Amino acid sequence: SLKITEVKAHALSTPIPERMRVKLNRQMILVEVRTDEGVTGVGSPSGPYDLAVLKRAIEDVIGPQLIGEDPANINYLWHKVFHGEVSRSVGIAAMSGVDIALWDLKGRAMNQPIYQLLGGKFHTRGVRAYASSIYWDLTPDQAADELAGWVEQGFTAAKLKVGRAPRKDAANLRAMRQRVGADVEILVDANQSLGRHDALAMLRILDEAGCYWFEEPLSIDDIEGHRILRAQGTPVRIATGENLYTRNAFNDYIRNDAIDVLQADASRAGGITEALAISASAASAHLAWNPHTFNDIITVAANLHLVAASPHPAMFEWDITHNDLMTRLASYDLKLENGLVQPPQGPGLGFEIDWDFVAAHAWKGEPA
Amino acid sequence: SLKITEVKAHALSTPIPERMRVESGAGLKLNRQMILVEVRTDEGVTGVGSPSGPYDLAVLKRAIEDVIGPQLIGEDPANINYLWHKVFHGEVSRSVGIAAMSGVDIALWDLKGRAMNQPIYQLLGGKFHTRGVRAYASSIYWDLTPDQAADELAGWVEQGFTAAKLKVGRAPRKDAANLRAMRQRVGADVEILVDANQSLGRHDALAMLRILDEAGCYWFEEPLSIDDIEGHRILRAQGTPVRIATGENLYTRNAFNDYIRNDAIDVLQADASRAGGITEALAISASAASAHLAWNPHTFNDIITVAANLHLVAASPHPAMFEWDITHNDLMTRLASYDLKLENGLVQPPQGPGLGFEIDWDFVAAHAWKGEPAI
Ligand SMILES: O=C(O)CCC(=O)C(=O)O
Ligand SMILES: [Mg+2]
Ligand SMILES: [Mg+2]
Repeated sequence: SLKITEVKAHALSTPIPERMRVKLNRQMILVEVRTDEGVTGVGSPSGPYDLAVLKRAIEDVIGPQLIGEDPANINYLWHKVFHGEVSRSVGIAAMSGVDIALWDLKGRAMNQPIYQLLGGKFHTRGVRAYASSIYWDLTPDQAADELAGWVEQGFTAAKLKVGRAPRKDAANLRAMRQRVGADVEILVDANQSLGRHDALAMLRILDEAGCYWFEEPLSIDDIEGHRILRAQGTPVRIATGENLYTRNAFNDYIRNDAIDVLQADASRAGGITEALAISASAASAHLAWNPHTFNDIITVAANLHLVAASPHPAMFEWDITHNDLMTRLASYDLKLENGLVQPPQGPGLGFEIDWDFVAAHAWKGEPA
Repeated sequence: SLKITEVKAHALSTPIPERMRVESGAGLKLNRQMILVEVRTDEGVTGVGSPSGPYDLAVLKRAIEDVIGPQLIGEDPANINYLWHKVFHGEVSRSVGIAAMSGVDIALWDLKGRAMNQPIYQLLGGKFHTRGVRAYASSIYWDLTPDQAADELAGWVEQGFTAAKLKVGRAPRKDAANLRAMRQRVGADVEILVDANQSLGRHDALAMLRILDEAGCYWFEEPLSIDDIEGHRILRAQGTPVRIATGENLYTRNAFNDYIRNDAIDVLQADASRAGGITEALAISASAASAHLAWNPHTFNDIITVAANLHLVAASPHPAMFEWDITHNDLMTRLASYDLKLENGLVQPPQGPGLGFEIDWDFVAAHAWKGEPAI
């Protein structure tokens, strides 16, 4: 029986090189939960959110509610904190990072990867990944080149940011499909930038180009607009969720027949604990859960252990942008085999932290 | 035009003299705490706000000064609508983020009213409730005995209150006994409100509702977890004369819309200092009115949160049921030159510019936070 002695939040911030910027810094909080017997777990509450707000929430609001507690009771602790002080968002985010750390700690205590605790792999072969993402302000040829580039590197799917210039978005999509043919999935992300009627015009283009999904087509507040898009009955999936923070917001999408793909992120929506609940509610409704994963290798890994164990058709976000928090933080890297990735096979999240890298990038006050 | 030069968040803390344990969780209530937001301009016109509480003072100070602040420095403060959306859609989007915005928005409205030398309610179309706003005493603690509960209610009625709120849900047999004794002591003219603080499941709430109906209670506040909209609809669907109320812990129009869409609410209790400022409270109030429901805000933290809500209530066409925190609280009585004037069971908003009173800045300087938790 362990006891928690420390809850630490390490603020990290690395500037993005000039020629890469589409974006000032890749930031994260590396949560570290320590115990009296020396078993340690780590986590990440995603981002970008203010690092000092997160650090303060984790060490000084959540932390004291955990000191002295048996880390094994993750279910109890999640509910202790939720009905502790945070309730009376960045708070759910803060909770998520701690929750992941607790799951990592649990896997490490048992010497098992997280996915083994969750019933083992569903996707034994691996998980279909997509390249995230091809960004704004490209010509048709550049968009198609970058896509062909990802395919050549082994991806069978990629995402395109759209919504700033819909006529150009359409030109891009047509060049892309033409370049790669029908066997590559092309995903689209509008980041809430469209109203209902522009989204409907866009959906007709997506349908013609055979797009896999239309992500955040509208403001997250407009559930009815999402219902309208879904109601058009195209084979293009309506997707949202990276900016939703509760089951009792995802349920409102479900109840209203408003969504095809839930994108709840374990590092944002209440941890592995709540992501398990959100994933199951999606399954119950015969809808997909394909999480947003974009921040660092910890948020990616946390989501990947759940994805690998879930029966959902996989469409797994893999950040391909220049990001030291993806490639340098830990011993686990991208490895594609026939378009598929496999979760780390070590204990807990399944890899080791490069603590030299950690200390080298402590936050000094940088924004993003 | 003016330009914003500074956005400050004064963290304030005052010691609680009485020894009071928290409702549950072996700990004492140590300090009353607040952020006093201060927005300054190049021509020296200042506005103040409060993002309510209890929230972590460091979290709020950082969010106000270092996340919102930079987005406002240099901006014209007169364009509150533009700024609200510059902030909301620019940054604090991707809560305590909405809480931080709320305090800032209130300070912008205070700044505006002061710039124009007018109280906020005048900007909002002037008074609807010209004679005053009906207040209730908040709140009678639950664990009391029937005669102790009835005595507190008698006591508030004697002070001139026409309505009071009782905490319930922790021991429904006691709750039931308290209400029978209360309704006995004062009769039928006094409104009895009830607050369960989300402590009930659906079925116990349904049992409770029957007793509230019997005692002719005005509303049933936070009968259930704020995440159980369907449960609230079920309670409302029983068709009793008891209003289903919630909202002090909801922070967006969207959450309130969800309740409305689902026939789940009678009284929205969005707090201007929590739910997105006077700006968003205006929108939430109008939505209540459009659906023929009431908006009676939660107001409980300090005189600024109270005054911000009261300016809006006074200009609004809802039947008034205005929360007056009756506990010992220096942030209610010593922060500013304005106080409770109950006359015929009614309050009036402050008559000065903006929020309508002056801050006691000596009090502020003397009560600077130094790291202590509220609990
Ligand atoms: O803190 C208290 O006792 C009152 C909180 C509450 O539920 C209210 O003011 O409505
Ligand atoms: Mg996205
Ligand atoms: Mg209440």
